[PDB]
Amino acid sequence: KFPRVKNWELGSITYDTLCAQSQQDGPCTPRRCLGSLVLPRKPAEQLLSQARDFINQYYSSIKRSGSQAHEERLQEVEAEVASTGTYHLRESELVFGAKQAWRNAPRCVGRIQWGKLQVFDARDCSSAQEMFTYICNHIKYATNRGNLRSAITVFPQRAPGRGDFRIWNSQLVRYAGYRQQDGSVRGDPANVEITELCIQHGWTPGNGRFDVLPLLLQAPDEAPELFVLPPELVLEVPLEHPTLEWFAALGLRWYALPAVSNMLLEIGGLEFSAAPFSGWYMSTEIGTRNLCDPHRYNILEDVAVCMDLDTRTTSSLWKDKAAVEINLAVLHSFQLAKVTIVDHHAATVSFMKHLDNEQKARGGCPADWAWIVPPISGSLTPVFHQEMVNYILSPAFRYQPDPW
Amino acid sequence: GPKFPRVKNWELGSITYDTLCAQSQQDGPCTPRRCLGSLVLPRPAEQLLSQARDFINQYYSSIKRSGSQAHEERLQEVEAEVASTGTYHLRESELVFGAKQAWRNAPRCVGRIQWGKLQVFDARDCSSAQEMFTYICNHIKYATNRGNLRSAITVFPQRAPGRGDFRIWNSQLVRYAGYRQQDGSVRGDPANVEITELCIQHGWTPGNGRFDVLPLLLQAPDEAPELFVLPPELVLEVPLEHPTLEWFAALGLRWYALPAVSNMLLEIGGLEFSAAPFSGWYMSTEIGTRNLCDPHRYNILEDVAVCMDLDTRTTSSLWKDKAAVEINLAVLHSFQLAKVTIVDHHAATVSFMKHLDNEQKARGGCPADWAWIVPPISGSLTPVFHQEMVNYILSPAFRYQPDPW
Ligand code: HEM
Ligand code: HEM
Ligand SMILES: Cc1cc(N)nc(CCc2cncc([C@@H](CN)Cc3cc(C)cc(N)n3)c2)c1
Ligand SMILES: Cc1cc(N)nc(CCc2cncc([C@@H](CN)Cc3cc(C)cc(N)n3)c2)c1
Ligand SMILES: C[C@H](O)[C@H](O)[C@H]1CNc2nc(N)[nH]c(=O)c2N1
Ligand SMILES: C[C@H](O)[C@H](O)[C@H]1CNc2nc(N)[nH]c(=O)c2N1
Ligand SMILES: [Zn+2]
Repeated sequence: KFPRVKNWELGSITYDTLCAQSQQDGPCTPRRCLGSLVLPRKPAEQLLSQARDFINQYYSSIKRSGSQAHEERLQEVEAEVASTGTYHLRESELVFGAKQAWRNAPRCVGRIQWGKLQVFDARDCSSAQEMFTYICNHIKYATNRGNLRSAITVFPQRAPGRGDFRIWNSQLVRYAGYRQQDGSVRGDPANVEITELCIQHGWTPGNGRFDVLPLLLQAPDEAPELFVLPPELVLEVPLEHPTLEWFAALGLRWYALPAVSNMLLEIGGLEFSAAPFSGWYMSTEIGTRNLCDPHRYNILEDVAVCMDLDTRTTSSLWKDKAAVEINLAVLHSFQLAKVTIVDHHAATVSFMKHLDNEQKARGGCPADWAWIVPPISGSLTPVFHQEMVNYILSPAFRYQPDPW
Repeated sequence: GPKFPRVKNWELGSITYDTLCAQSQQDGPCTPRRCLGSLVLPRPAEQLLSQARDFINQYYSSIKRSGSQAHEERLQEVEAEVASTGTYHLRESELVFGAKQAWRNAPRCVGRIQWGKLQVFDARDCSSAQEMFTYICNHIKYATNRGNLRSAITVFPQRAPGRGDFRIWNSQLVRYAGYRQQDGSVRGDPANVEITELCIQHGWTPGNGRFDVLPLLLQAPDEAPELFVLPPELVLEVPLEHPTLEWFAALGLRWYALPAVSNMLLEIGGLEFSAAPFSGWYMSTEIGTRNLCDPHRYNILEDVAVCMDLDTRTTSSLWKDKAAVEINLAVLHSFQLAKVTIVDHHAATVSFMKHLDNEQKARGGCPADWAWIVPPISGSLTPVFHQEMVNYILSPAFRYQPDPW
């Protein structure tokens, strides 16, 4: 049965027929739904059918479905897998696969942009030093002085014989988190472990709240190497508020570039264990999650006290009021610094447009409602009222085990 | 590790495993192929006996008499009743247990810390629409308790072979009329357009205000539904004002005190109670965010933002967020002033986290629908946003049922 998908605000219904193209199981079963879980719990013919399916997707996308080029490409893949157990993508196929992985990413609210992705082929990378150069170019390109551009850099794929290329950091730009044996964390508590790893591999730590981490880059079967990002590469935006002057005094800042660097890109059965990608932020990621999460910088209380709100009682809605102001400060500060950012209303509106384009284009769109609805003001955005079907299509971005 | 769903709280870093899902006898809408967790409504003979046996086992476990002579006698008494009549009947204490358990089992209810404190009115002797009305009036008076709200359910006779059902036609005991206007817009609550027009068709003289309390359409078996007007002093409402924005009172907004769901089917041991209205107290975001701010409900966000002089021409001013917060504060403040029970979403979710811990120990899990439990504003400011949840159907249960018309 294809799911009927209703928008409860508008009363419109669609049917998702794209989900029939899914070949991998998600975590749910008829007995229990595990849709709110963040992470999953856990042969040549199998590779060949994913390869062929991907090759088919590619030629169908260039309208050449059945051309001489198509049949001879399938024959190449076949021959290469039969001989070697693996195969290699053409650059054009890689580009198409990377865009498709993004298009297919159920957790991404920014998929309206899926077609505009700069793909850097870094599969000719042979050392951690080279990965660093490619990463530097990526940041430079993606950052573009604040006029951010979506980009992905694709490092060599996994091979049966060897260790993976990996970037140990979960993002290219992350702030350190220094633990104190009196429990507390200075900086970003989300990055305590990668901070410790960096120090342990010989990084000299700072002691600030916003110390940019170096990269730990690992070439196959080698100790990772440490590479400090040149300060000039890392665009940061100090946070101010358009009307509250004390807000500046908070000393808050955030980096411009959200660049995920720990996910696996799977295309046609091939796996790219290092393929960092970046777009631009949606303000709530910074304002709400990174700054207000209790296990992140956790600044709600501080902002609320400065706003002189009654903090002694939840029913004064001090948290909500402070959150709004902090999100406002992020938007304003990014706008002032001329750095691309999207607010959650604009982003979700674009996502609804994306759902509509995809319905027409493919008969569905995999979407993870818990991730698409923003972390504040949920029902004030259109996506809250929109039913969504979540499923895994390939090419995909997948989580993978931490390399240590 | 353990062969059950692993459930993580990402704020605290703690893990639990849900073993309760093993008790689920009924498939939800998801498959390994695709998750439908976000859909609002996804699509007997020996069957009854098997559900009845299971329910009787639950009752006897809960009174710690499982395996006992009284337990085996009850089982036999149910089999005999079914064998000769096709149906059976619940003892009063079984109904009370079953109603509380249906609440406890309700995955979309964030208010379940209260599940043990539910007043069960047994209205299974009801035999006319007039009497349903008296019972409902009684329920409302009891539950409202002049603003000190008390959870209650009234259970009308179960569905029975051949004979028609008891149905309350209204989706809640208190609802505001929604009047379709000439221009196509709605005065009042757009949610209630259909029930409003049915009330008119069945002889109600409509008002034309934004907050007209609807009459009840009560259906006794095999009879046309009958119309009953709630005496006004029975329906407690709260005019809305804001603690600092003095003009907010001038908007003339109000909401009623008692959220009383009246169109769900209570299913206990295979028996089906098609009329079993239940009521708690509000969580403030239900009023302030959903009922007042949903674009397809009262849709007041823009009016309020304009009074607050916000910049409504750009999303990036966050005018919607600022106005929603102030509306939610007005709801909390106004109910507080009026001394009508209400719980804010921070307090509700904190208590639901406690509920989860309790149920982890009591039963090894708790079915929870994340999308419904996480409040509609400020979601990640609440502890439930960071809590993974496993959603599954247990019985006894409250279930949606089709409209009687
Ligand atoms: C262009 C601007 C973009 C915006 C505004 C955006 C928005 C978002 C947001 C808000 C999330 C949730 C992030 C979180 O909660 O931590 C996300 C997740 C994601 N997006 Fe994007 N996106 C953008 C570009 C991209 C690009 C270029 C890719 C890859 C090519 C991508 C793939 C993903 C993936 C794979 C996830 C899930 C990450 C995870 O599971 O941790 N997005 N997106
Ligand atoms: C005691 C105070 C209570 C609070 C604060 C509360 C809270 C809530 C909230 C916020 C919802 C979501 C409603 C929506 O989005 O429309 C809900 C749903 C629900 N609650 Fe409660 N609850 C309470 C008492 C009760 C009682 C007494 C029962 C039944 C005995 C109940 C059973 C339900 C059910 C079945 C739903 C799902 C309704 C649906 O799907 O439409 N709860 N609860
Ligand atoms: C490309 C892009 C654009 C944009 N606007 N935002 C992003 C952010 C992606 C992201 C960054 N850190 C963390 C996450 C988290 C959950 N918030 C997902 C996650 C979970 C776990 C267990 C590990 C991990 N590395 N990542 C996601 C990426
Ligand atoms: C007992 C109780 C306490 C409390 N605080 N709140 C409630 C509210 C219940 C409720 C009130 N209106 C509407 C709903 C809607 C979805 N928001 C659920 C729903 C959807 C549909 C399609 C049908 C139906 N009967 N019910 C649920 C009930
Ligand atoms: C437990 C829950 O799934 C988890 O907190 C999710 C909820 N929704 C999210 N949505 C986004 N965009 N990012 C997140 O990290 C999360 N976290
Ligand atoms: C599409 C989506 O399931 C729908 O809008 C849900 C989301 N979460 C909800 N949560 C609650 N508590 N109540 C609701 O009516 C809804 N609506
Ligand atoms: Zn699911």
